[PDB]
Amino acid sequence: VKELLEAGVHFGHERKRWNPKFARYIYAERNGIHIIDLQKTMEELERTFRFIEDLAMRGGTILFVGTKKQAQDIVRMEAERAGMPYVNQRWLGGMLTNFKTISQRVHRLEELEALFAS
RNA sequence: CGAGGGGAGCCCUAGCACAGGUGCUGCAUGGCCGUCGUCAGCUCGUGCCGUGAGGUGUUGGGUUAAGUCCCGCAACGAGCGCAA
Ligand SMILES: [Mg+2]
Ligand SMILES: [Mg+2]
Ligand SMILES: [Mg+2]
Ligand SMILES: [Mg+2]
Ligand SMILES: [Mg+2]
Repeated sequence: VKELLEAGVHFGHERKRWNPKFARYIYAERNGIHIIDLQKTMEELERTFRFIEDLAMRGGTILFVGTKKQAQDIVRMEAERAGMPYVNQRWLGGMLTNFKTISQRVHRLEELEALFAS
C-alpha cells in the first residue's frame, strides 16, 4: 500500500544534469537514463513520516512550498483541507527573516479587509 | 503764610551711562535669492550578499511627460518629489 505507487513508475527527470551529492542513489544506467532510487526512498520517506508525525502532532504550523509550475494547483487545494499555511506563486524575498514587515503588512490586512463590510 | 521748605513730571547753560560706518568679512552666523530642474530622481526601517566602502529596494521586460504602476526577481515596504 505504502510502497506500490512509489515503485510503479517514478523515474526520469532532468537527466545528465545532476548534483553529485545525489550520486549514492542512482544505481543503473541503460542507454541514457538515471534511475531515482526506490528502497532508499522507502526508508528516508519512512524517516520523514516518523519525523513530521512526532514533530507535528504537538500543533506545529508545518508549512510547505509548491511554487514551481504545477504543484501550485495541488498545494492550493491540499492546503485548505490540510489546515496549514502555504505559498502560491513565488517565495517572498525574506519571508521568515522579514516577518516583522510582512507580519505588519498582515496587520494592515486585518483592517483593510474589514473595509468591505463598512 | 503755595508766588516760603519749593512740586507730581519736565527743562539741561554746559556735562555724564551709552549711542555713532549704505566700510570691509555670508572666507564667523539666522533668514534668504539664483542655479542645474518642472528633467524624475533622492533617502530611510527590516532582511540578505560582501572581511569593506557599498550593492540589493532604485535590476531585467512593457509603456507613459514621469521611481505613474504591472511580471519575474532577496526583496518587502515607507518619506520628499508627477498628481490632489
Ligand atoms: Mg541615488
Ligand atoms: Mg545602489
Ligand atoms: Mg523592479
Ligand atoms: Mg516626466
Ligand atoms: Mg515614487
